[PDB]
Amino acid sequence: DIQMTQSPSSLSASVGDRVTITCKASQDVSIGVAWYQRKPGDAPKLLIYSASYRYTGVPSRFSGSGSGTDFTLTISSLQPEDFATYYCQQYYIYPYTFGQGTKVEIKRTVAAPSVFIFPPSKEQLKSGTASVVCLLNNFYPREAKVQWKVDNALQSGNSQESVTEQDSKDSTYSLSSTLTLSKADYEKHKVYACEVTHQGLSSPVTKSFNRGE
Amino acid sequence: EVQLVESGGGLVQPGGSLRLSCAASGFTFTDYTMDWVRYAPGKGLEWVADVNPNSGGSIYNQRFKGRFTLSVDRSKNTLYLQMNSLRAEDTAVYYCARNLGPSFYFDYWGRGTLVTVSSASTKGPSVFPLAPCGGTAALGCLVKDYFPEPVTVSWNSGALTSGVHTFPAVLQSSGLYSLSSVVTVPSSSLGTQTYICNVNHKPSNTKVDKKVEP
Repeated sequence: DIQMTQSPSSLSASVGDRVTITCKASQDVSIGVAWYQRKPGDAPKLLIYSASYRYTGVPSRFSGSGSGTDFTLTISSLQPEDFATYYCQQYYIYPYTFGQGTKVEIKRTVAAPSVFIFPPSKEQLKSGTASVVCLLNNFYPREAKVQWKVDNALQSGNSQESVTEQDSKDSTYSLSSTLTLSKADYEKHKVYACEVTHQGLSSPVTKSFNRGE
Repeated sequence: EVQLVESGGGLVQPGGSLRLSCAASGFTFTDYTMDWVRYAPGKGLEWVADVNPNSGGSIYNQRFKGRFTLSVDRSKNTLYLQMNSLRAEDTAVYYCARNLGPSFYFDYWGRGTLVTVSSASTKGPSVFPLAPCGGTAALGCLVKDYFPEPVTVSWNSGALTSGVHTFPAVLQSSGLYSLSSVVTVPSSSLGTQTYICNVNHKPSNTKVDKKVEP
């Protein structure tokens, strides 16, 4: 099978920059190369066909070039909505193989997270388990640390964090850290808190609550 | 309006069989070649097979030959993908796609159906509210311990969309998934407006409308 090697595997660029994604074919495919855009949770969208011909409704900023074994996709002026994984595909030889893809992330101004804390619900507590959630909303860069404390004691191995995909409008990330404890462990302590460290914050930020308030 | 509606996806035990179907509409069905393409995180995109709706003739990728059978029903504008002897490696989102002539580039793609190959059982989620004890306030929903993926979350029956952050699902030690859906709203609306999150996990048919009260 013909291998389609994309370079780089991922990249970051500011809004308005010229982005260049290259695709290398293991053998000559002339101009039988298509480019696709796959946004998270969405089906791939056709961008370019015949190596250089732009599909209907595709913005002017997207353009393809190249023949034989070397192909390039160019975004003349990167937009916040252009956050996606881009795939090259050879389509004139079976089994019409696709490249690994290139994740395009957007570089933007540093944005501090708005931090929120949530106590376990009364409905959950009757199930013998307790979840304490710490939300870090709309921040840049992606790097952030969330430490948990119960009765002023640092927690380990009982928390899971989840990060959203880069926002298509403001290019920010969101994070949630879930502290899971048994109803017994939750009922034997009072102070619950999460400490947030991020580049956009001069000093760490704390959000907390006292069980039974 | 061209639309490719997929069905038949879901949880299947290893060694099991699944039949995916794709209902095509908004174009002359017999005028274009129909395909199935698969996507898996880390694995990328893979062309599965193609069928000519006019003749009924199908071509398969050598990895899926014998194991998958691609048929068509012109009277129903539907193509069928019979997938036999499914393994964990077959877990992917399967896309129905359209192409024209000897050029196998796809202009139209379906929504995609997730196929989960696992020995684990279907479990519906427990839905709990996320409410607090300045100008902007945050409220959410905890969708805990469900299998398989996916889950959909909406707020106020789809009226509230701005500031909504539905976090990707995290696989827990138990082999069960869990996620949170949050929303940032003005603080003054907490006492005058009702906030309800609507959770839907189609595999277990669990449809919950949880009211979030601060």
